[PDB]
Amino acid sequence: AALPDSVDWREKGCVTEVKYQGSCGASWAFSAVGALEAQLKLKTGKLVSLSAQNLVDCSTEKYGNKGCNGGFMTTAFQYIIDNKGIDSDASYPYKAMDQKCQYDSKYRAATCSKYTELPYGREDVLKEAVANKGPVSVGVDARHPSFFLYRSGVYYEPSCTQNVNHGVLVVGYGDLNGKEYWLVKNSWGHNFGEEGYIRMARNKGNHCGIASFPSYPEILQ
Ligand SMILES: O=C(CO)N1CCc2c(c(-c3ccc(Cl)c(C#Cc4ccc(Cl)cc4)c3)nn2CCCN2CCOCC2)C1
Repeated sequence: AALPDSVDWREKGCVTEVKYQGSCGASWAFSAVGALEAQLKLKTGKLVSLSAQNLVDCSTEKYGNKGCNGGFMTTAFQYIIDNKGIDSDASYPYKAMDQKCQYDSKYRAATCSKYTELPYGREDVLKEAVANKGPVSVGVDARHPSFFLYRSGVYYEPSCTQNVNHGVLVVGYGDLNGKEYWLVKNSWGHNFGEEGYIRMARNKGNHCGIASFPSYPEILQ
């Protein structure tokens, strides 16, 4: 045991406000910028919301992504590398639909040097990345009423699978009343769960596929 028993990156002012994706399946775009927003804060001291809409409109078919019909955080990061930047959310706000690409380099608020993917199903490796690097973009299996209806406590769904279909951000981990959890930031607004967060069962056999496809970006000096 060489890691903290608990982490929460919100407490270092590294997490932006919970967003609301609505009826556009842009959880992957929110997951991606969430993670890159923390690296930018660590780097620059400034906490700035980055443009998930930029990803939806611009990180498209060349990156295997389909906008509001889904995509991946790893290739969202590759776009941001290839494009040599991403706009701030305030210059390029979220509309919850597919649009023409309107990136403007004058409004670039972050960059990406590289990203790292973690091995599938490894909750000890995920825990290390979150303690030592920052918030980690993950997929979860969110296709269950109990997920949609989640209010509080440590989520555990018996019929949850490791096949992921929903992009979220791991911003911490800990133990609440006997139950180890990952602290997860969703993009369903503030009225979902614990002011927009869900604590999901940890060290429970890759529960809901939380450790199936982690990745995190880096901004180097
Ligand atoms: O789960 C498995 C196998 O166990 N999956 C099959 C294999 C897989 C899944 C996810 C993955 C990771 C994270 C997220 Cl977030 C998602 C998603 C999503 C999503 C879908 C629809 C909408 Cl509307 C929104 C989000 C998928 N990543 N991968 C790895 C494949 C990555 N690649 C290879 C390179 O080009 C892009 C696709 C899913």
